[PDB]
Amino acid sequence: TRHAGDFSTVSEQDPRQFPPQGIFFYNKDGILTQLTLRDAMGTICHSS
Amino acid sequence: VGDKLVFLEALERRVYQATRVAYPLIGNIDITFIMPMGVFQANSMDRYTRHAGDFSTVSEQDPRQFPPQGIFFYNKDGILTQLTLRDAMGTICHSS
Repeated sequence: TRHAGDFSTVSEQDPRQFPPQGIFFYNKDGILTQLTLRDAMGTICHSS
Repeated sequence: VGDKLVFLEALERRVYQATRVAYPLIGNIDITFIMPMGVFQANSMDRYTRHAGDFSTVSEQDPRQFPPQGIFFYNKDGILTQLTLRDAMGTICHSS
């Protein structure tokens, strides 16, 4: 991290060390969207 | 204006003057507002803070982790107002 108290949290374990699962980006009009791993269940869960 | 030659009128003294009728072009506009009151983001990754000593307190328990109850917003003239959960006692406590 780049500073000492960057994103502090009351929790004993900071939930920012675990590997991420989703991605966030902007929509066509500027709305927040999300693409988790669950959205890939149509490609990897095939008989192919 | 642009590529035209148009008249410009501000008729207030020739007409609607010293009469009992109001002048048009003074219409109104209705706008609605929406504010959430007691939402609580049930997520460990969203309940964070942007710095180390953001809002320090002498108490042993920071009274900012508990779910809030009211909302704050400005008045028409800039006064602070508050809409607590108690203000909703007239809609949820009905026989409906």
